[PDB]
Amino acid sequence: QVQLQQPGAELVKPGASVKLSCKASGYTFTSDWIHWVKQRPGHGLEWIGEIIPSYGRANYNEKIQKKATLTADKSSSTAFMQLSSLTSEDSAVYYCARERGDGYFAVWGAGTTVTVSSAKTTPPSVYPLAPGSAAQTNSMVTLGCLVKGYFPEPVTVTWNSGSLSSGVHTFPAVLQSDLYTLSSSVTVPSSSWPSETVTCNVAHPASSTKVDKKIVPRD
Amino acid sequence: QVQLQQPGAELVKPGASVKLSCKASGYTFTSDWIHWVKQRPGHGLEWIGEIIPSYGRANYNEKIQKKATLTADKSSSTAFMQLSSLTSEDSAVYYCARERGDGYFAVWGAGTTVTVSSAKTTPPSVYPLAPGSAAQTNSMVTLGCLVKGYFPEPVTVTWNSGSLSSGVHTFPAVLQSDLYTLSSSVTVPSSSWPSETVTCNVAHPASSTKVDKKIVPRD
Amino acid sequence: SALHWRAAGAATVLLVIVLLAGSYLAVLAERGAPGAQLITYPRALWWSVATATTVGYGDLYPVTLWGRLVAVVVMVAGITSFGLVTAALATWFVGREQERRGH
Amino acid sequence: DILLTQSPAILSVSPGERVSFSCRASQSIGTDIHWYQQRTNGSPRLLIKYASESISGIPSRFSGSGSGTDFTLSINSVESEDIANYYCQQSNRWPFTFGSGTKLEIKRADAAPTVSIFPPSSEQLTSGGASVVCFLNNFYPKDINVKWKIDGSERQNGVLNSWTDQDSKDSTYSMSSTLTLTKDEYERHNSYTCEATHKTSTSPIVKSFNRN
Ligand code: NA
Ligand code: NA
Repeated sequence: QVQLQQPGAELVKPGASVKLSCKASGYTFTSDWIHWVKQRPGHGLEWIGEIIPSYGRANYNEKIQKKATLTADKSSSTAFMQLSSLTSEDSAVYYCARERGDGYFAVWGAGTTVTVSSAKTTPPSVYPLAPGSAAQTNSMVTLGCLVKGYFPEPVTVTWNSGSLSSGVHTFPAVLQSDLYTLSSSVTVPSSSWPSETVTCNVAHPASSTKVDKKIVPRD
Repeated sequence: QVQLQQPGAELVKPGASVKLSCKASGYTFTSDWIHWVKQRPGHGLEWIGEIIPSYGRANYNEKIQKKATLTADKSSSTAFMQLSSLTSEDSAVYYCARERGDGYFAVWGAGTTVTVSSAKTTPPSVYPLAPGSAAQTNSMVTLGCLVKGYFPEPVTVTWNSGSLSSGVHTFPAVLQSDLYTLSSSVTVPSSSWPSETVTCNVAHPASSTKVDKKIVPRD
Repeated sequence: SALHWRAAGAATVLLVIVLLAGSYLAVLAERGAPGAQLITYPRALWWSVATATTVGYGDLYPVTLWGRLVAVVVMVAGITSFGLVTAALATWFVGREQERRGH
Repeated sequence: DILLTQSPAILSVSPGERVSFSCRASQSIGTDIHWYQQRTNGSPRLLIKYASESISGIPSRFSGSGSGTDFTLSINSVESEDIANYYCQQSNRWPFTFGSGTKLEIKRADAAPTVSIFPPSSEQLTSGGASVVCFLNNFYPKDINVKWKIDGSERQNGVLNSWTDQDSKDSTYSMSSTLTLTKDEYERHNSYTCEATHKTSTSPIVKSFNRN
């Protein structure tokens, strides 16, 4: 089962502060250490800190500026990271990891995609993409759905609630005028569609919105 | 309060010897170490020696020639540095520093500007500099006073006995025919001067002379 | 307050003084020798603790004669102390065994 | 003897940015290292003891990093007061040694000089000396050319120029120009002009006075 749980995304205004959460199930010893790792877009992993929940002593990376402050709630088994006075350089994915106190981080968190911008939260616009009546097909048929006009990253796109997975490409978002835009494609045998229902599931954690749209042929 | 006290300047003839002093107040433990650091004009810091006053054992930098010999008076809490057979290469600022015996030098001395030359000591000539009747002003007015014809370095220049500090430039001295020359400028709001008194304070430790001169407008 | 318990306490008290003096003396002896590591008081303190317990870490050891003489004094004092505790402990157990058999 | 190496020598940075001075030791020294700040004419000031530990009174902008051989001194939001030489000093083995040093420089916006001409004092004339002093204050960059003219004719002899290191108040530079003449030479001429040629203005910023 999934051990560590983090919020998907967090939007912060430049200069403002944010607390990040990380709860844990399974085996939760007294000797356990919860770390936090920073990863900028297209960059490597960067260790920021660590905290032992049972005592509350925290250690921080002194190589980079100490922006964070670590605290932990004992009863809920949740670790927290208080980050303040954030710039554009703070816009990154933040992971939390369980370390048994023996070096390696065995189980990792999903990651919190933090974006530092003055813009407001925008829910996505999901539109289906069915093949035109002029175009033909063979053994396989490729379908899709468009995701546009949302802020900030990311969005989770699955097909038939994740049950359909083989032959799916989710293209990276493009930013234009404070709004992202991406697409996802699915390739199924020509026989299946649309006699068998196909639906892409789009989740936007920043606006806390999840929308579904079934792919149907053009008129 | 100022912990360590050193004479401002010392003039020495080439080949002759000189003793440098360094008294200390505040916390003066038995475990304390008094060091001495050499800094040539436009050069880095250079450790010369160390001495524990309570026992009188001294250690010297063997990388450079052992020109110095360290002694200390217990009752006066003063450390001494006996330097002999000095060349032009010995012309430098000499600091004394307090080390608690744990590596770092916490509190430093003012420094003794030692000059090795055959020339005699010359008191400075202080002349005020007021704006010409032809020149105009705006919100701010810049004044000054000239210091010339003195040997050797340095000179301490303050304005209104150091009370005036914001917007003051003390330009480095220029050597010409065995005599130094420098200037210091002050920028005050046009409204203040001369309805409020402005005076530059020039101190020459080598001749043990301190002179003041109030800036007044031209006739 | 028997002799062996008085002597052990005296040895322990003495040891601490030997440690403190030993740290102080090490620094005064080592400084001057090029490459010497025992040149700061807090470092020499934990050196003394190690040395008194007959433990050596890497090349954390005096290089000078007097520094090594201090080391000898620290070592001897260390062993004497932890030998005197054993002796004091032994005296206590043998005394009770005498009571155990009604002797 | 531990050799300490501070690279690079001169370090230039934008105002409000983060900066980092590196100091490398010849061999492993643990954390036995200390940082010192020294401004113009002033004495060395302790910043960070034992690699990372901070001294009270020292700004929270200063923080130390590193162990072994690689050591770093870092400043967040670099301001005018930080312009100084920076020295690393080890305490691992006897004898104690310093680094060569690293000078901090702040690249600010361009500034025009504040030109001020000054006639020689009557007190100097009493002794029979004459000196026309001309200041160029608070300009950026430091590169500036000063021209002296007597009655419209250029003068070169007797001119002594002194430049200041970047000012710890506003991150600017200042020059002082001194034209030294004998009283007799001063008495036989009418007007004295001090010209300043800088990057900010294509036209020479001039100041002039007449002896009359
Ligand atoms: Na052993
Ligand atoms: Na060993």
